[PDB]
Amino acid sequence: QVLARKWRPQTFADVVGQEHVLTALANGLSLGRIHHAYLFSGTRGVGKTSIARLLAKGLNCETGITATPCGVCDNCREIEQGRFVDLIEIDAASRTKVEDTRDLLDNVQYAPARGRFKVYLIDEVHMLSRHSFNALLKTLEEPPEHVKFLLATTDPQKLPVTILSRCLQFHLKALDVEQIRHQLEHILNEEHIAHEPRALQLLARAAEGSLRDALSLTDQAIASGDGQVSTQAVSAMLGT
Ligand SMILES: [Zn+2]
Repeated sequence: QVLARKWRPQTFADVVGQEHVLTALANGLSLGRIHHAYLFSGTRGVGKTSIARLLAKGLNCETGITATPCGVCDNCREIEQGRFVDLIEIDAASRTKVEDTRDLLDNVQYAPARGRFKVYLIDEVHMLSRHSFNALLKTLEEPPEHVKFLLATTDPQKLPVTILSRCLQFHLKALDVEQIRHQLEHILNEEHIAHEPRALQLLARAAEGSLRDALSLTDQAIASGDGQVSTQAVSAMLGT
């Protein structure tokens, strides 16, 4: 049980920053105003896949479509561990799985098994092979009612305008140092873990906008200097 994992957002509410994206998805889920495809854009580390998964969670919670998924039903618990059957996770950026991808994209499992929606989460989507695009391109045109597409990319422009014009796009932003620092302090207090001021500042300046890496580092700092988050440990982990 490490901070990076233990502090994974369980609801839109737990997310730091991105006010506009959270409001649009929360309200959207709360209003039954749901689109066919969503496009999450931003630099690596802004939480693009983290927010898309919370969306899938909210979309499939057994209690119903909601912005505040219960987190205790099987869909929620499984979706949270990326072991859900209606949440097909794809990595277009890796050649290790190019085989199954192209397949799944035609093999659009048109009908959920246990969830009310079948969800495809495609990370680094602009990297899909000429093949996966075209089928994907074809589906966004004529979209199955119980199927949704959650796309993530660090490079929106590299996508055809035919996919761009068919997706509601969410522009995730990097956090300033204070938002990261404040969260870090709040986390360590809840955890009853000691921390020096400059130490958290070094950790936040270091994170470079990402709260996900802000946490890994803190963990890789709580590990170095044994016990607490002491300034020497931190600048020592930032090492040499
Ligand atoms: Zn649930």
